[PDB]
Amino acid sequence: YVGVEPDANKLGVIAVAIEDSGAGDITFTFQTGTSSPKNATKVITLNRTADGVWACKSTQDPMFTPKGCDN
Amino acid sequence: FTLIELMIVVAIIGILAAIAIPQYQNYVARSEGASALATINPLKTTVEESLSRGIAGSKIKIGTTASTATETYVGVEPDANKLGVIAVAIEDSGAGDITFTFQTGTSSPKNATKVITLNRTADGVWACKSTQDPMFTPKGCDN
Amino acid sequence: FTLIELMIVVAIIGILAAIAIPQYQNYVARSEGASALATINPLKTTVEESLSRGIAGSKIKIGTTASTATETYVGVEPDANKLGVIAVAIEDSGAGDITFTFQTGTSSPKNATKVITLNRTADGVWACKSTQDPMFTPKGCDN
Amino acid sequence: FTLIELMIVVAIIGILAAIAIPQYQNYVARSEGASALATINPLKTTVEESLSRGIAGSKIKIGTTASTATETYVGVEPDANKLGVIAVAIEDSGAGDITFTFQTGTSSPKNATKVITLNRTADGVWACKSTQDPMFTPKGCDN
Repeated sequence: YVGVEPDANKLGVIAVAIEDSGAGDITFTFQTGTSSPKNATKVITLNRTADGVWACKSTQDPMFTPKGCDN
Repeated sequence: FTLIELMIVVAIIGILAAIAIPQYQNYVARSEGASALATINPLKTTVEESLSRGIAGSKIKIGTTASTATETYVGVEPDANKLGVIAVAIEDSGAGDITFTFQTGTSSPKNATKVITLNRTADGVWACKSTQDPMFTPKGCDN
Repeated sequence: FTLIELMIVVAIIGILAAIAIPQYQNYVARSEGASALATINPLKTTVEESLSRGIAGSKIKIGTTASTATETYVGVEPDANKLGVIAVAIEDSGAGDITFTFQTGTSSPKNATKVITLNRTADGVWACKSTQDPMFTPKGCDN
Repeated sequence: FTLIELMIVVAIIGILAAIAIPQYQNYVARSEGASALATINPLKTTVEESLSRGIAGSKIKIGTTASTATETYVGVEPDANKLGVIAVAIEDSGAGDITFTFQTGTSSPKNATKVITLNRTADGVWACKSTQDPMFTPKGCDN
């Protein structure tokens, strides 16, 4: 267990879904009512392939997307 | 506290993130293969020596039980290496193989359920065969 | 300075907080276990070699004192690793164990007062036993 | 989050970097040379024994084919060691050499395309010659 609650960050919940093959993603979905309207219902995904390659994908606006995460 | 102070902090937080994380499961898989090969390699000496002294191939087992004049034990448990179990199956003719099968739950997903086989023919020729990926296969073992 | 400026700063301060901090003591405990095992693992070679050359088991001690033809010292202090002390107690028959006991005040609370034992039987069979938690126990050591 | 917190993190990141990495290819080259020499060293026993029993030098080959009363095989594949291939070329007069040529794609760049030769004269004198660098040349082999 990662040691934190899904709602530890009030901005949104965190979901960890890793398959048995090693492929999976870690998502942070901003929730309406606790996040700014621009970032509401946006997802930041840390996708991991079965080969162990980590990539960051974000559905936010390109201006608001943090560095190192593709949009 | 000023907004420029906090915006600089946010910018440095973003810069300190985005650090690219290279692949690392290949290193773990290669180390697991090397560890398995180094675990089952000395068992070749035990089998060959026992066959040289006349001990029957069916009497060469794996375990910590004290080896007698007629029975030989390799001196290690089958699960001594947590990566997988070790099986020794030598026939009376001298033909046999030593296998290291990685077990799910204690080995990396790439190497899970893979077998490294040290096949011995009846003529005394030793060969190493591995079912892992060619990149993860240790040197000296055919794939 | 405007109140909207300061309220935006307060909001960004709150947002920059609330960053979830995952568990980290497990990593420290696992690293401590690995370090202890790597510290006491080479001592197996010293004991086995000294027993092979005929040096009495009671003469195999731990310390930096120059080993003579009859006495053997592992070459490291008992407190060489600050995590805990190392004790070598080999009987004359060849049976003995090498223990690494973590000491309170220099080791993590999870691993404190835990012992990693490399037990050797009179028949020359080496086994690793650890009293730590099963999650923190290094591979190859039974719990 | 404060700017002093982040600047301390940046400073510790910089300090944790800058760790000098010493040379390591020399170790790999030396280990490769030692492994090659240990691979081709036992083949001296096979050639000498076969010549002593009267087997023709041209009949001493390398492979896992079952050796007959007239033909002798060393029992290993030419590519048994992934570092390079092994070639046995003994003349009928007894003169010959055993070569280990490192192959590009499986050996370190320093040792690539280098040959370790165990030359045998017609008088039965064994000598080791290596084309590697003098630092990487294993002991007992002239450069």
